[PDB]
Amino acid sequence: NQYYGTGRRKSSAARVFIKPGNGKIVINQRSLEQYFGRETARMVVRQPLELVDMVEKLDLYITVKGGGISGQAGAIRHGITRALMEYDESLRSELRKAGFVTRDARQVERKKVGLRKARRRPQFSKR
Amino acid sequence: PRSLKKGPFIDLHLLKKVEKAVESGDKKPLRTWSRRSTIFPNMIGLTIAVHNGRQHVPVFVTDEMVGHKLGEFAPTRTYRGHA
Amino acid sequence: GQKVHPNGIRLGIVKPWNSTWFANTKEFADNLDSDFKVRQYLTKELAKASVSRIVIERPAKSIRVTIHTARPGIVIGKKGEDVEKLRKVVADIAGVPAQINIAEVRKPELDAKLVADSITSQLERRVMFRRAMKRAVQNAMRLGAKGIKVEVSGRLGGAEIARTEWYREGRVPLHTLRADIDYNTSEAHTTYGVIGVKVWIFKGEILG
Amino acid sequence: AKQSMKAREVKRVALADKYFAKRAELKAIISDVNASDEDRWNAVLKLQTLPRDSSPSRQRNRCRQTGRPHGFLRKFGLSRIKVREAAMRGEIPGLKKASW
Amino acid sequence: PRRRVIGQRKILPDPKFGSELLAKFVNILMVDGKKSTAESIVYSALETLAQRSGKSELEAFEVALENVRPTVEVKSRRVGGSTYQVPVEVRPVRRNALAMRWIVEAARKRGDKSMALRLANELSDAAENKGTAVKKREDVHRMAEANKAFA
Amino acid sequence: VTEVEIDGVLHEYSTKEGVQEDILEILLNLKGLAVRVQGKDEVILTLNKSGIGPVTAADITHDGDVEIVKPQHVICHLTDENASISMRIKVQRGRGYVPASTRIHSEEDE
Amino acid sequence: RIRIRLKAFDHRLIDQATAEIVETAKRTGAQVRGPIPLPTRKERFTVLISPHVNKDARDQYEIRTHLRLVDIVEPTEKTVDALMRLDLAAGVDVQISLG
RNA sequence: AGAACCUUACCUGGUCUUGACAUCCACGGAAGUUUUCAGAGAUGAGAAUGUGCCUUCGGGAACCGUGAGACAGGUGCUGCAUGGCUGUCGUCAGCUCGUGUUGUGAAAUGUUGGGUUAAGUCCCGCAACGAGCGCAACCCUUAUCCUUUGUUGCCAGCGGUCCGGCCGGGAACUCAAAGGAGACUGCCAGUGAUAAACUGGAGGAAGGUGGGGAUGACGUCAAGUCAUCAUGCCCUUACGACCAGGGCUACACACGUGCUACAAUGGCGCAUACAAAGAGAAGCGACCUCGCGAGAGCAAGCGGACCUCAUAAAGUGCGUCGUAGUCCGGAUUGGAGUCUGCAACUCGACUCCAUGAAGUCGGAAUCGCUAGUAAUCGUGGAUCAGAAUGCCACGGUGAAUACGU
Repeated sequence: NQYYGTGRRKSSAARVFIKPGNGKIVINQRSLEQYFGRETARMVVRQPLELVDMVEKLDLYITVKGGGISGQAGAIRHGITRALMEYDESLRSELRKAGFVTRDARQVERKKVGLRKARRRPQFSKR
Repeated sequence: PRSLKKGPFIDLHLLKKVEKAVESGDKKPLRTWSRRSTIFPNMIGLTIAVHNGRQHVPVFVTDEMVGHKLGEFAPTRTYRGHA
Repeated sequence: GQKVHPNGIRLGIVKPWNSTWFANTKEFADNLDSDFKVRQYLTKELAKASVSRIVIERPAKSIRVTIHTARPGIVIGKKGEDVEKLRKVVADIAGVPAQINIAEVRKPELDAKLVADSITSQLERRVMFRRAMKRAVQNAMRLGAKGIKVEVSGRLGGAEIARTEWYREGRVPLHTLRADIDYNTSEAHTTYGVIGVKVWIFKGEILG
Repeated sequence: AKQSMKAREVKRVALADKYFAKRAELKAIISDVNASDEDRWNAVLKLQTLPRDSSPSRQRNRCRQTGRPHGFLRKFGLSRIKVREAAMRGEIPGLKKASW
Repeated sequence: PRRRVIGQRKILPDPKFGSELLAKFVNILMVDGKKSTAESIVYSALETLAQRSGKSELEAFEVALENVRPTVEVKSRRVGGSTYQVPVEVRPVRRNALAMRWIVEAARKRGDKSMALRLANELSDAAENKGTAVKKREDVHRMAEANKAFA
Repeated sequence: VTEVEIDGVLHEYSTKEGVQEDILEILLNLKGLAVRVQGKDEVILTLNKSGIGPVTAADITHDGDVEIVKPQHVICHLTDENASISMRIKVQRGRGYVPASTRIHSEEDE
Repeated sequence: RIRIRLKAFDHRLIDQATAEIVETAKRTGAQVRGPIPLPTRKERFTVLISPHVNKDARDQYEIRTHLRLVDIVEPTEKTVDALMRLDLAAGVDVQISLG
């Protein structure tokens, strides 16, 4: 019965499963409060649920790999959104409005020869 | 500095020369290029003209010079002053 | 040094490689060296024979050479006399069993390298460079090149001040990756100095 | 580079090839903590006696075509300049311009 | 820029109070992309401020901001030989930003020990209508007033 | 069988060291060959043999996907023990009858 | 089981090789594991392109070594031997390993 | 893309002169292998083994030896004799040609004009009509999906459990490649000259070139490079070759580019979480043992989605310090040592203990950056015995601002 959505953001890759239940979130066999020490991360993972009143209605099992914390959180959120879409298919519009269906395609820009970074040019001088 | 397990460094030829000198009991200066050679207890008393790149500069060895190397007492560069 | 090499930019798409083998980091450099040697030897030997492309391909501790030449008859000589001779020397150079194949180049006026070589030869034997260039261009056009460019540079007519001159005809798109641009180069070691000859020959675009 | 330099390099390589077994053994002896002091000393002296060009840390990697000491690459055995040329010509297998 | 105006990028509201302005402030405060620390500091400032003035955390902050927002700023046209500073009515989006920035600057300046504490103090000052940010605002206004002839 | 490649040969009307059948006889006995490939549509076999005695079709160093179904098809009769023969056959796949004259210019792959 | 490690620079060529190997396996034996693609090695190189000096002037090349892992679960009499005569296309280093 | 020796091209001495590197004959010796004393070493003198492929035997091809010359050699000069390669204006939208026409002609026209575009982009007009090189597209990469194939990668649901995907297994998901789909102002409305377009919105992972790279027109600067390479006067018992030591690391000073700081958005201590991308056989080197530590010893696994490098750090929590030249800062110097290496004096890196400069945000002025950018945090790679704060790559966190010309 369990529904599913893949999450991806920066170099993170979340695997969100939605099930009907009480609303307990497990991320890599750890609680939401344990895994994400950051409040912002927590908020981002809860955002979609908050938007469509199904926080108490459904449990979700997650496993996430790659990236840092914020990126991971984003990925998770994306996955959740996907799952929701799969599951209801009538909440899509709301999600779209929110801006959660959109895969955030922003990757880190590669370092470029000549430059110290993606865009930082070295210090110039006429003399 | 060199590892303690490896021991001190002295050029073989130099060492031989020193030994010869000791045997003789002579005090004529031994001209040498081995600046990298460490000074030894048996070398005390001997004059040993160490190369500085250009010329051999005489170094009368003393009790205080033992742990040091021969190149320490034969300065290569020759700076007097800018004015 | 503005321009990218036309062969080099297209190796993944429309142009293939010359040396075609796999090797681990251990044996790769050695292999490369061997290739360089054999190729050098071949160039030295088959100068009078019009040779365009040596393609080396080594599977299973055995070297397979493929010589693309306009006239096989002079490279082969008598049937399996010259080729055979070449083979053993190739093997020696490599240090493995050798196998020489000889591909016959249809239309040597459309092969760029060959054209370049011809031009160089002409220069060496004291012709008007310009007339040679014209001939090169014209001939290719006649043969059915979608376009051709040739360029010659330095000490032209033994002049003190060096310069470059070039003749284009038809279309020669270099920015277009899918264009089959046969590019190649040569050098005329004249009495006044070297004269470098470049030539681009556009066969046509590949669709895939 | 010069011919002379190349020749020297070759000589060095040859020496290395020759004296490897002995030199290595000597090194081992010197290292070996479970060994006599005198023996160790002898080994150290023995090493000195051997030619300098016998050391592998003496030989410089030069380009196999031009002998250029700088800008070298190990995989190809060629200096950057020559490597590039090879790449352009199609002579290095698999190598093409990379973008990402 | 010359060619094209662009739409301002999306900003998430802060997790504690659910405010855009607060988030913006936090961002402004932040240095070296250490957002979290900055946000913590902001929170601390708020809490202390709340304790001091009563009200809410957010409301108090808003009030403080209000006392440092500039109605009018100046810009340098310089059409003549010498430069003429001209007043201009500063827009809603910008004014809010400016006040925040000023506050941050004041905090940075201030001689108190912890950053958060300093920030709180600054906020308090703003609320009361004394301090550094307020002074700056006054100066800005004053300049505008002086150059009111130009319009 | 389509193309036969013998080493140390000039044309098909020559003769070779150590064999019975002449080279036209070898080409006829190779034209009678019966091969059964499975995966590819163009394969290259190899026949290498030295020593006194006949050269059967069972002496071809087969690959995995080619099956030579006549292990008593004779090709050569090697008489000198110092003689060798190393031919490389090419086996295409088609239908009908396509002869050497028409396949003299039809072949595109130079 | 026979593990087979195909390695090559050209990907198409490698693919072709793999298919051929599978074909070879499947007629003789039974239950060929399958052509599993491992990660590709993208060994990159930067070089200065000027003869003398211009450091920001650079070419960045790479060699994409592709890996194909083919496995054969049941080695029969007929199957394993079939590869001996069955050599693959040039520029494809194969590496069979039983057990 | 790495000067201890080497590199090395420079200096000082010690040496060689058909030569270190080749080809050629003549004729002495099979090559080579081992070892001895003097010498800084280069080199200059000794003792042991071998005679292989073939001879109407005037001898041969590999590899040393000697003399003659023909020649070798030159990182010697000219980049203002050159090729090749490179920078540069500038990834700027330009630069041309054929035929026609205009003008005595140099030339013009096309290529200007009305709009529009990132674009000589596109349309419309028009003595122009066409074409080429460039602005675009084709290529790589990144963002969504589908199919295929599932180990060394994965674990949704199943059983077992040493609660480790580890083992039965499963092929779902991630991921891995290979092949397809997808974005074209295609659809909607308005503005526009019945247009090219523009403005908005719908869908969509993505929207107007989606983000990034590669790609550099004709040409310019007698721009750079004869020291990569090649190439059209000079040296040839020396401007060539070998060697040991030194120098390229010098130090009143001036400039360039970086790193680390000046602190509390921090330092220190203890606990603890989340990456990517790479390299590896004269190589990467677990575990275990010893060492305060750099490391040492033993020694598996592994040419590697398997094993190793390899603990990511910033972060988070708890404690402490409380604005001091400090529990900030680490230069400098002394001692003692580890590793590499024939060899760390000149002149390596790293460690430990001590020492604890200047520096409290920097004058005139001056640089970078418009987004996953700057800022900040670590990680890897090349060269490489050893020797990066440089270079080239990788992810983490992650802003501000753009009114306008």
